[PDB]
Amino acid sequence: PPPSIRSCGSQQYVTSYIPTGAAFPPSSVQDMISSMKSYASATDLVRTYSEIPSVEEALSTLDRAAAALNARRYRDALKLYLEGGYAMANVAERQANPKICNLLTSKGFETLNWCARLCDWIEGRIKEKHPRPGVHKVGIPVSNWDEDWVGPFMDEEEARRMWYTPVYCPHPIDFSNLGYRLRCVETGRRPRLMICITMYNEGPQQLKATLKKLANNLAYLKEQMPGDEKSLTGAFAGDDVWQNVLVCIVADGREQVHPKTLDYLEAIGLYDEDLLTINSAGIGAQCHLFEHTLQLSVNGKCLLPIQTVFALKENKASKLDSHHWYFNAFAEQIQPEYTAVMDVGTMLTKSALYHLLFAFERNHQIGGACGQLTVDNPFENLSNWVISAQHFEYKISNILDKSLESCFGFISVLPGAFSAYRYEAIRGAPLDAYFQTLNIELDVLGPFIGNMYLAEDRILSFEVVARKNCNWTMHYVKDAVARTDVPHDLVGLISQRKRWLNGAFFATLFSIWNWGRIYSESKHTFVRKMAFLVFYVYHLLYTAFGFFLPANLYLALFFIVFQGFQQNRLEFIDTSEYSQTVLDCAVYIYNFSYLFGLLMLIIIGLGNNPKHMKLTYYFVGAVFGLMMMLSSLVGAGIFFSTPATVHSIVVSILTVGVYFIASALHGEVHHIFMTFTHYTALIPSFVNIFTIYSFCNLQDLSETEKGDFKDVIAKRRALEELRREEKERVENRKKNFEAFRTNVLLTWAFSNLIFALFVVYFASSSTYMPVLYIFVASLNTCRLLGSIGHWVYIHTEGLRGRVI
Amino acid sequence: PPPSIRSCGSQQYVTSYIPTGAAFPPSSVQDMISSMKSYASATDLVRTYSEIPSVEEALSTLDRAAAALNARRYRDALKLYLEGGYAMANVAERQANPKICNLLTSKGFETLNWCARLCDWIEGRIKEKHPRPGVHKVGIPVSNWDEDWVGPFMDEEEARRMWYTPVYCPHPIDFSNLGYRLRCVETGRRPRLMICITMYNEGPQQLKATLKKLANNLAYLKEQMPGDEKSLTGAFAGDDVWQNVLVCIVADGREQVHPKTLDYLEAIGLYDEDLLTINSAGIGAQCHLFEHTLQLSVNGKCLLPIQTVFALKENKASKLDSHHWYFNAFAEQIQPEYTAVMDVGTMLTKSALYHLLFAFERNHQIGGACGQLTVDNPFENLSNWVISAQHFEYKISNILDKSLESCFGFISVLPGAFSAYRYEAIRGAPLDAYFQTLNIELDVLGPFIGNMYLAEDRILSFEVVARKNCNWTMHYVKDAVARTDVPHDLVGLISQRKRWLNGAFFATLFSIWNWGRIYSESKHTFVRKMAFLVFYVYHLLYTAFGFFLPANLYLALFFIVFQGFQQNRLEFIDTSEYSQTVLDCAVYIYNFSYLFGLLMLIIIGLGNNPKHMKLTYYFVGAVFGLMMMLSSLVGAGIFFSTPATVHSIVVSILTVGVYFIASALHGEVHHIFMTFTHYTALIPSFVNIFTIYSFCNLQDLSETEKGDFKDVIAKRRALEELRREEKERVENRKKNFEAFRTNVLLTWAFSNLIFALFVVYFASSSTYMPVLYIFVASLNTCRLLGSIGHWVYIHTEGLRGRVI
Ligand SMILES: O=c1ccn([C@@H]2O[C@H](COP(=O)(O)OP(=O)(O)O)[C@@H](O)[C@H]2O)c(=O)[nH]1
Ligand SMILES: O=c1ccn([C@@H]2O[C@H](COP(=O)(O)OP(=O)(O)O)[C@@H](O)[C@H]2O)c(=O)[nH]1
Ligand SMILES: [Mg+2]
Ligand SMILES: [Mg+2]
Repeated sequence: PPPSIRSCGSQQYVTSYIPTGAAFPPSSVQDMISSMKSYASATDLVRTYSEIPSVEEALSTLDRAAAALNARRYRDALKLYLEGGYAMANVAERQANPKICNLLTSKGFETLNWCARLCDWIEGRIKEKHPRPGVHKVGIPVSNWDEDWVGPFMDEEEARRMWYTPVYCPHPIDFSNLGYRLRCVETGRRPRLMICITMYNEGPQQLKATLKKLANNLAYLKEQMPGDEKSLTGAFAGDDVWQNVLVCIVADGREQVHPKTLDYLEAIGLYDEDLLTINSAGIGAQCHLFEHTLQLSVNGKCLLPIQTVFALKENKASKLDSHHWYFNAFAEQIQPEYTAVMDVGTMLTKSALYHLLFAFERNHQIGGACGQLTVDNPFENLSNWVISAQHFEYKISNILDKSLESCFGFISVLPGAFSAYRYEAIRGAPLDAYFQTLNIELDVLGPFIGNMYLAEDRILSFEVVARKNCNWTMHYVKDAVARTDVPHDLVGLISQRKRWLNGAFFATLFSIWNWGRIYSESKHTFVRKMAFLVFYVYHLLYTAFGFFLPANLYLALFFIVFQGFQQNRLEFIDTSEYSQTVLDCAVYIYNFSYLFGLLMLIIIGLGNNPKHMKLTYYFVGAVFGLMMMLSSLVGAGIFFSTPATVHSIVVSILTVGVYFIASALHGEVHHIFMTFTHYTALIPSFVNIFTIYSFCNLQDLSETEKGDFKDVIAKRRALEELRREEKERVENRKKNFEAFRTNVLLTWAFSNLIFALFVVYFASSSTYMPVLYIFVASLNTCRLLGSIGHWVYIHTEGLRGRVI
Repeated sequence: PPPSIRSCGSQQYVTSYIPTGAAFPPSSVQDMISSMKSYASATDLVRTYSEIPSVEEALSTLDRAAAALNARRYRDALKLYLEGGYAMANVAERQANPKICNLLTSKGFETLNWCARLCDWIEGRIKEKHPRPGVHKVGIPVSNWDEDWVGPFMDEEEARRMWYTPVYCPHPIDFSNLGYRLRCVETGRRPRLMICITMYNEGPQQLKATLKKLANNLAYLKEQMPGDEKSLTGAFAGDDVWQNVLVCIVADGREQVHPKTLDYLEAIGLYDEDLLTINSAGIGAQCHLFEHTLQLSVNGKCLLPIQTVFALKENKASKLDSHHWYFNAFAEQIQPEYTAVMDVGTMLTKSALYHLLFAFERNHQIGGACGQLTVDNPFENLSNWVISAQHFEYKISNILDKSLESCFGFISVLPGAFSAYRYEAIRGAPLDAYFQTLNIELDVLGPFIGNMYLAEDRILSFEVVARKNCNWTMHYVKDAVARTDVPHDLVGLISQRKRWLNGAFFATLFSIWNWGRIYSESKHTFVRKMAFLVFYVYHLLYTAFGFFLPANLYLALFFIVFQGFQQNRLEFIDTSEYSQTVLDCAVYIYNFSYLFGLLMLIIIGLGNNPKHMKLTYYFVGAVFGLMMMLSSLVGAGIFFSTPATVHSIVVSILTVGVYFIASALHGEVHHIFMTFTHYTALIPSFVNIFTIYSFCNLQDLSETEKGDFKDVIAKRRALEELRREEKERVENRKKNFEAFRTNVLLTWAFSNLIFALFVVYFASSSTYMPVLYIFVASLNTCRLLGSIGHWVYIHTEGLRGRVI
């Protein structure tokens, strides 16, 4: 018998006893149910409220329907889809905005048709695998259209209408199989060059500058006369070049996109929030792609139209995921000839694309090319030391390293922007190895492959060069200048260099380990293999020298400056005087200051993020810079005081003047003169701070419908077990990666410490400095020879290309 | 005019254009709607499927209803609640299990009554604030009941029925206002002692042992004869003590509770999953509380019944949150006289509760007491060095520190288990300051208060002692022995000591800073204030000495051992011989090994969690232990070789033999003899490893119903803005806490380094060692005097308490 539970929910507190022995007898619950009339009032109120539907309710029901369909429960999905479709169809009449009314009507009809198809599938009449709502792209007039704009010729359908479609494709390789198409393919156009602009959390100005620069490049390509020896022929000839270029702007996530960037994109007719909100309600799309042929006008001059596809991903991922989508989906569908990759904010000169295409067409053996990277407005605000140091570093790195590596046809491209490939060398295995992380969990790959983060460009380069049964070489184009924007403070530079150094070190180790594939698998000429062997020996020596850089810097400074002051080896001054306390005071001050600075740096770097420790980083950098400037002045005095000899002048030239000689040979000598002083004061800061922080922060890295009660309990237990197992797996992965990074850091730090201690204790300045001079002179001589060879090639092969 | 969109969802790919200029004309959409018949088939299939309801659907609808009600949308909540109630009422008939049928019927009726009340509230007839479903507790027969069990007397309602209720109370202070009651209050019983057992991720064995020990304590309290001078009187007298004790088992979260623990709890009639799943569907409770009077039988002996309340929190929180719930809700409702707190696994002896209650009743000035903490089975498995070291540490800490601090009536209770208070001293301000973190966000409090993590017990102790207009002192009971289980490896010890050291250091700083409140605000006797001033001076000296412990240890070892070997100061051997290379080799080996070990330790501690670095920690600990054992042997030889004098023997006694003297005075001398050797080998490990890791890881720490389209857009924009602001706030908080911890670590490390360097360079062994000996002898003499005073008090106040 049921107890007196008539008022158990209404009253604030009720205590009841429920006997579970033999259940409640029938004919008693019915009387209690029929004896209550307030339920009728509640039902009447609910029905009256539920007569009128709403947009928000319909969208929520469609979202729940998509969630149910993703869980492979089809009856609930069908019911929710029917409810949402009927709700939207009823609501569409009430709306006063014509655009909203039309979009709601179309969405309701589409949802109802999908419901009918799903019902047919459930009944068994239609046999398919993993049914999804049919793909449907909607074209709408652009809100803002410039009446006064002059272009070559634009069909009204292409000129005034922007197209939108949501894509659910989980693996981008299936983009063309699921039935998705692009406007270029439908219209019959077959673009031959594709440019990708990865964007994440950026202001409108950078995107505007990038688009203007691309339009200028297209105009320059159009302007060139035909029939010249240096003019390109074919698709990129003239008066139709804009039809052979497609620009893909891939964003990283709706959550992190700057709102002003979205406003600017909507201004140029490449984004609309109402269409995205309505048309993507039930699909549960992974990405949303808008398509347009944007027409940009700057000041009183009208630019050429640019065919643009803006792909906005729903959830945030890495840049490698953006390249995954771009390459696989768009490249496999369009099947272009070339493929250029650049970041947002990279401003190109008028001739970058022309030079890239000219090299690709003339050589026919180049599988990839990279342009020169420069700092925007270096001379302006020259009082900033960080900007000038970065400018000097970029110029020297480009000239020496790029020339030397491009002589042998193998380039380890610097991170960031403006690298072009041809979609024949990279289509197969190189791209499969490029996207290895995105397809295989880091548990299977291991710690070494996982820690190769943000170094995927070097992996792609090495895969292209060492591809089996093919001989593809890389090239460096000096005239394809791309200007970027660099951080103006030490903290951003520290973070950027952390990323760069992690990637560079582990990619270099991978290349050194796998260099044998060039001889074992690739098909090159014998001379190419011998040249690659020579470059391999040079690369081993260079990496080994770079690993021991802090110890060598400390030893050089200590010996020269301070054991010249203490032991009377400075030539311009005599220290045979003095009380023997000042000399030891200087040596001890140097040692203690260096040790304390290194300890503070390592503690801070391993400890916390370098944004709230700005003052300490600035203080350590200033101390090291003053020390380096004093050492430079002392060394200059020592060198000038000596009457000099053949050995002295040869070593001085091959050590210091190689930079000036190469810069003068290439014509970029004024930048070196302006920025050498600024770069000199940051060498210890660069080496110590960046390497220590990079090593310390290495850890940073990425179906029952109804059921009964027993089914519910089993489902909940299974869910809890799966959640706990996943948590344990993630913990184990983090533990392994942290252990690997700690082992690497300990090895590096203790190797450097032991080397420095042994050289200090068991070696003199007379028996160590000549070895360092020989090593540095040899490396710089090799780099200078490489630069001269590249210059000779680039200025001669045009004249001597007739014979061979 | 609408385009040909008849087949847009069914077909795989359809491209359509939607003109937004002037909307679609009427009389055309109606024809298309009425021209489609597949929608009728889909509707028929959906209706046929939806005729039959299910348990899972009803539970999901009720959960969604609770979610809607929490968002203050009442129409949707009413509609979902009605649907769920009707679904459950329809389903309840189909079930075959009588318990499930009865529970479903009761839940359906309760939900329908709540729907009626909510409808009345919406219509305006009933005026309330924040309506919620009415509180309803359900009593069910226990699944397993022991027929053969003999007890004092048990009403069948109390003996066979277990009660359950879900609580939604967001702020536990409102527990009694919302209408919740406990079975003890309803039955008329008024328990005078409450015991809290906090549990999180523990095996059944620990809980079983704790419950058995509590039952043994109750039996011992019952057994004592009346009329004796030492026997308690009143509630705890005899034959009814079990009615005056309530045990609250507070779990930390359903997700992290060990499944075997839940099985054991269900075995003893304190948990049931079906009742929890059904009765908590729509409430959205914060916690679930089960109530029973459990009857435990071990072997052939039957234990006394224990009144138990098991409170299981839905989501995981800190132990401070469990104490928040326990203290506020249960203590404020029941209003007990005492309040004991212990962890799970703490096994009490037969006389712990008797001694605690005896002290509380006899003294009448004690506001809090703590029992002795011991290691379970210390002699067993004596080959383990960590267990013996922990046993020695516990014994020495208890004796010396607890006796000295309890002489002055102010105890800084060690973390973990078995502390009792009286619910008159702590009811007001002390508990408000105890729960300060749980009520105020860490942004307002600042970094210093936030970093005082896991130190709340010391805060409560100091608040009790320094409470305004009151004179409450603390006490240490030696005979209330509680045995715990200690980690058997170095990694668990490292983590445990990290928590303990963070809490202890910041609580000590807080107490030192706020010590003035005792004189400014409290109301003590003049003699008490003078004694507190003396203890304050001693505490300052002890903390200052403890801050510089690594440097002093290094200096002592270096000077004595190695500058005895190098400079011929070992008395049992002569080093005037030797080549002058072995001596410097020994000194350099010591310095380099110590520096490398410290560098490795700090890098590992700041770097990664100490579970995958087990081998390196073990290696460093072994090296330090061998060094300490060698130093101990050398020091023993040096001391024995000297013929000795008054100063030597006095310093030796007051430095080393204080431990043995105090242990022999208190009778616990054999433990010291057994474990002194094991503890000696871990002193450098303790100091260096635990302090470094603790400092390094200091960072670780804790409404529109319908709307239109514009409303939806505004709502989504507001949600995105709020999410981004919250993310920024969390980032700023993390940055501030990390900066504070890094500053503290840098200050500590560099202070120790500079002190050691200056003492090494500018001081000799003759001018430094006597100062260290004086300091250590003074501290140990003060501790010995405190221990002797406590022993005299505990053995005399019984005899001399008649006069005063
Ligand atoms: O998680 C991210 C971070 C950045 N980027 C984009 O990838 C490029 C490189 O990012 P970043 O500016 O950080 O490069 P860096 O300046 O550090 O060399 C830029 O276009 C970013 O917008 C991205 O797609 N995902
Ligand atoms: O997040 C937590 C961790 C622990 N505990 C409980 O609080 C007590 C102290 O935990 P622990 O065993 O970690 O203490 P320790 O052994 O570290 O001193 C034990 O009863 C735990 O079950 C808790 O309530 N919440
Ligand atoms: Mg950039
Ligand atoms: Mg414990």
